[PDB]
Amino acid sequence: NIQVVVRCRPFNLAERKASAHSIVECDPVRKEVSVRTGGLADKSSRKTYTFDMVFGASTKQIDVYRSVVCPILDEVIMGYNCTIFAYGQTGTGKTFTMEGERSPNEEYTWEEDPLAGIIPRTLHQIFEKLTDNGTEFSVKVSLLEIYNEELFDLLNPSSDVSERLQMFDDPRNKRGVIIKGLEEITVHNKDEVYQILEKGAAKRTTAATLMNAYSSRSHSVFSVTIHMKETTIDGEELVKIGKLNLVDLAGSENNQSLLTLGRVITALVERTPHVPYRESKLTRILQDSLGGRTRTSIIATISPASLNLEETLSTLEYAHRAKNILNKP
Amino acid sequence: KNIQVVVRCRPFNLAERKASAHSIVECDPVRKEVSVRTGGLADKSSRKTYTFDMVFGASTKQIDVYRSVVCPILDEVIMGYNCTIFAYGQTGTGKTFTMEGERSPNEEYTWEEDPLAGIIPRTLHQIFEKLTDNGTEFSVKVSLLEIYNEELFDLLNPSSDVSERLQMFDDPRNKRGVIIKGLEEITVHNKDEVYQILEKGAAKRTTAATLMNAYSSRSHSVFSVTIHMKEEELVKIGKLNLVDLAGSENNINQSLLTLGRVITALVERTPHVPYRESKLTRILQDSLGGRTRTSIIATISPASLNLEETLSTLEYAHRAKNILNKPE
Amino acid sequence: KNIQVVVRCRPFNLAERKASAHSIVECDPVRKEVSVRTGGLADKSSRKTYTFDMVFGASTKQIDVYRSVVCPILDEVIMGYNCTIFAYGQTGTGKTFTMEGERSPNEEYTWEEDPLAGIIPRTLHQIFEKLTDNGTEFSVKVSLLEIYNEELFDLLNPSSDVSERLQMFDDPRNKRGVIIKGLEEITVHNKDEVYQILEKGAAKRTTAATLMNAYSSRSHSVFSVTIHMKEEELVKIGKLNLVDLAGSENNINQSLLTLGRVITALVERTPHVPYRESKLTRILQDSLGGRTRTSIIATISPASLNLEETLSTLEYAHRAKNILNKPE
Ligand SMILES: N[C@@H](CSC(c1ccccc1)(c1ccccc1)c1ccc(Cl)cc1)C(=O)O
Ligand SMILES: N[C@@H](CSC(c1ccccc1)(c1ccccc1)c1ccc(Cl)cc1)C(=O)O
Ligand SMILES: N[C@@H](CSC(c1ccccc1)(c1ccccc1)c1ccc(Cl)cc1)C(=O)O
Ligand SMILES: Nc1ncnc2c1ncn2[C@@H]1O[C@H](COP(=O)(O)OP(=O)(O)O)[C@@H](O)[C@H]1O
Ligand SMILES: Nc1ncnc2c1ncn2[C@@H]1O[C@H](COP(=O)(O)OP(=O)(O)O)[C@@H](O)[C@H]1O
Ligand SMILES: Nc1ncnc2c1ncn2[C@@H]1O[C@H](COP(=O)(O)OP(=O)(O)O)[C@@H](O)[C@H]1O
Ligand SMILES: [Cl-]
Ligand SMILES: [Mg+2]
Ligand SMILES: [Mg+2]
Ligand SMILES: [Mg+2]
Repeated sequence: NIQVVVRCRPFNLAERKASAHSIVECDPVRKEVSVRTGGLADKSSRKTYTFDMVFGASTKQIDVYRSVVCPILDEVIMGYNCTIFAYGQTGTGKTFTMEGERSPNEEYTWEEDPLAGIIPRTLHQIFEKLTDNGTEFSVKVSLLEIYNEELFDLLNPSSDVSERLQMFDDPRNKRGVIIKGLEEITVHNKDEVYQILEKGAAKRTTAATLMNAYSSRSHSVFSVTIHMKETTIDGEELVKIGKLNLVDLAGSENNQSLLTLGRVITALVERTPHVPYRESKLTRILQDSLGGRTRTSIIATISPASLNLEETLSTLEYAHRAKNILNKP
Repeated sequence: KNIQVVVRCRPFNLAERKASAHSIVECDPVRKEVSVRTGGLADKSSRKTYTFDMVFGASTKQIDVYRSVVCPILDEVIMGYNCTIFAYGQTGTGKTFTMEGERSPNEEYTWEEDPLAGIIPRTLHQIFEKLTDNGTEFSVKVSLLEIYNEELFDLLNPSSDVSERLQMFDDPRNKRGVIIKGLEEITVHNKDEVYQILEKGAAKRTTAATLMNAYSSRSHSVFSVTIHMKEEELVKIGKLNLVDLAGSENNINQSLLTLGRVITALVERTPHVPYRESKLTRILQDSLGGRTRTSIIATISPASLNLEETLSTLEYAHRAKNILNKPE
Repeated sequence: KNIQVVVRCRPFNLAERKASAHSIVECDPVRKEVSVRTGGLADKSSRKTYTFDMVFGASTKQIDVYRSVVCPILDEVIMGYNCTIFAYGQTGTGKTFTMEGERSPNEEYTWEEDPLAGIIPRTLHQIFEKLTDNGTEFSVKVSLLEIYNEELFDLLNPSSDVSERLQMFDDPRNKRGVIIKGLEEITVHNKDEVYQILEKGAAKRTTAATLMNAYSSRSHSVFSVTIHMKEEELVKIGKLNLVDLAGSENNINQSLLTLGRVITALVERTPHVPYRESKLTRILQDSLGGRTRTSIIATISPASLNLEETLSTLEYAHRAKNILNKPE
């Protein structure tokens, strides 16, 4: 049982300028995406899909947060391991969703910013919810990228983003791995968040000038780990450990990690006995927070442009295979 | 009746001038011959020479091409046959210049008196000149589609988004023909309607290029003009296709590739000819071994840099002389 | 002999410092070792260490490279051996800088005293300096060709179009040699004639880059100096080839491709070395297993980003030390 949602972005300047026509109709209430498929030859042809949620070009970042993350974030707190992926063609709002943007000329606080995506929102809520819940807790973040199956550490104290991590099988866990060299930062409070996210962005900006099409060919794994203490009446300590992975996948257009994931998601769906985690860096990193027993969701991002027809259809067929709902009448 | 093939060599462009280019191409209009100098610094004497139905050297103007090639063909179209002219050769050699032409800067001339105007505008002008006089009742429909990455686009459509796609089907009426579903055919009521249409055409293409990669040199351009003629009651229907191919130096090359294969099958006389394997060859099926009369303008550059492509375009053009058609 | 192999590491460039690059390369001139840190953030102790005939760190200047590598080689050329020095490495690591160098801006220095002059300019100076002294009668001729996409171009040709191609034939009076048909070999009567000749070759090369895709990173440069010494009463001939290979990371790459297969076969004493399968390996047949005496300058960047390509340059160069030539 994996959750699959779809988010159509609005038109960019390039599209308005080319007088783009839309071919995507999103029905929030019916949980349906509708695609106009016959160009000039057949005006009536439609292909329709159903998801667990459908957000239009209108959907505000917070609506996405509230609908997708909270119920998931709850499970993380109950001490489980969860992943949310953003998926789709380059240019369709994966990075906008997973992490959002800064409104120009410091105009709201980072946490007030209406353009902020899932990552910065999630961090804000983790403290909010746990500072006032009462118990003792710590919060650790990591951020790494995968490019041509090599691993980079965006939060590392090393000034050269190009120093590469390594990955080993975790002996204390048969579903886990150890990322040798991975920096994890203790986030002591709400007020430590931004500077961390800023240093991470600065490194990524550098990564992109060093390697070709770094932005679209790379996977971002942002990871939060929450540690939750409680003592018993006679002094013994019961730890809960929660783990959320926020994953900004490489662009889907037509990459070992990307195809491999697809097959892992299939193997989980139609329940074929061997699921091929080992095959890619990304599915090995992720394995531990996949399999069921832990909530997984997928935000599929599409474009509304006519130009992006095939790409959009392809995204949708991919999402549909991840979870197959029949259409209502 | 054999495809006629002509060769047109353009003059050097500024970039060639600036790089001090040597010509390696000699045209002899009167013997109808092109001779290419193939041996660089190594062998100053070796040449490859070819004979064609006509050869146009560097200093050939737009009007010369019109009078030698297009006039005789438009008269055949006016007598109710079908004809096709296509431009073949390397990027930058003047396929577009020959097929469409250019507007001289500063509006120095009227569109129909512009000496840079190419075959499509001259032809439209002459369909009108020639038929208003002769006195018959007639109409003229035009269409314009581009093939890019095996997808069909409609330059003249009223739709504002160039990317809306056409579809292609077998004609149940004509065993070699196709139906292009959704293709706007514009009725041209007269000469003074011509320009605006072409200009909307141009602007739509300009948008296509900003949307799609290497659109200009990777796409094929199919311009069609249907003439209905009335003259008890006797009607003739003439059709003329003006095609402007992808750059010959070249999914993405499928129509060019299939064109080549279709041509070889026709010249070697292989029993089965793969027209169906590309959108371009399905559209041209009647021009290539069917009953349309066909002419090819093979364009070439005179520069030494372009030697291998020049040879390639000449060999390819020369063998296409061997294809037999058979009008009405 | 064995092919001599030396390594040159360049300093950081502007982009590397902007990016805050760390070094992963430590050169030890005394031990003749190059040591690369391969563990990144994961593993601080892993290294890969290679011993060469000579190693030049980031602070090495053109003159140091010249005294240690070329002076000895030119001494041998003067006693009439054949010699080859070629530069191998990823794009941007300093092949051209080593073989040719650059001119300092604003005419601050005579070409003879330019601290940035590479091997080619300094050899030509030194050749006259040495022989003007001995008073033995001598002549010097030069030539400079480039290979791109398996085509040959002559940068010293009097022909104004750099794209007129050369061709290549077996040498009838040498089993391992070729003759380049059309190659301008220029007699250099005195040091005062050297600079204008380089200037012209450079300008012809500037034009070539504007005419062909990635011409500078995909082409091989072959500069050849021939020295005739009238001495007994005999002619002694010394040949020096200075070769600047295309980027290692790379018909477009046929010559690099065959260069690798030729090297592999020389290391595994394989029956038939495919010298004929590219223009380059045919030009270099003597220098690769033949009677010519060969040095390879492997060029590398110090930056962590370039780890994979640096190692591969080092593996590739290192193995070429096993190969042996038998000089004159
Ligand atoms: N899409 C932007 C990030 S915006 C953003 C950021 C941008 C510039 C300076 C500091 C932070 C950001 C946007 C809104 C609220 C908080 C953070 C951010 C959010 C999450 C993460 Cl992983 C890293 C950075 C980019 O990658 O260029
Ligand atoms: N060949 C140019 C357009 S020139 C041209 C044109 C250009 C700009 C505005 C209006 C017309 C043109 C040039 C000379 C005489 C008539 C038309 C034209 C000719 C044939 C056709 Cl299919 C479309 C346009 C292009 O590829 O964009
Ligand atoms: N990297 C430069 C060459 S530098 C150089 C040169 C540069 C510009 C004008 C004239 C010469 C050069 C540098 C220092 C001393 C003499 C020559 C040079 C050296 C060898 C040869 Cl084949 C040709 C030219 C280029 O090829 O563009
Ligand atoms: N829902 C949305 N609303 C407004 N702008 C969006 C939306 N989704 C994407 N964008 C814009 O489109 C551009 C590309 O989006 P991006 O997040 O880079 O997509 P991807 O990560 O898939 O490349 C960004 O500059 C962003 O502002
Ligand atoms: N016969 C010719 N006379 C003058 N200019 C020409 C001729 N043929 C081509 N040109 C010029 O060369 C350029 C390339 O021609 P073009 O028609 O665009 O080549 P292609 O369409 O085959 O890529 C244009 O700028 C055009 O003006
Ligand atoms: N040893 C060196 N010392 C100083 N600068 C260098 C050195 N080697 C290379 N460079 C610089 O690196 C740049 C690229 O060098 P180049 O010789 O063009 O590389 P390649 O020919 O291997 O592609 C040049 O602009 C040059 O100034
Ligand atoms: Cl021009
Ligand atoms: Mg992105
Ligand atoms: Mg064109
Ligand atoms: Mg170079």
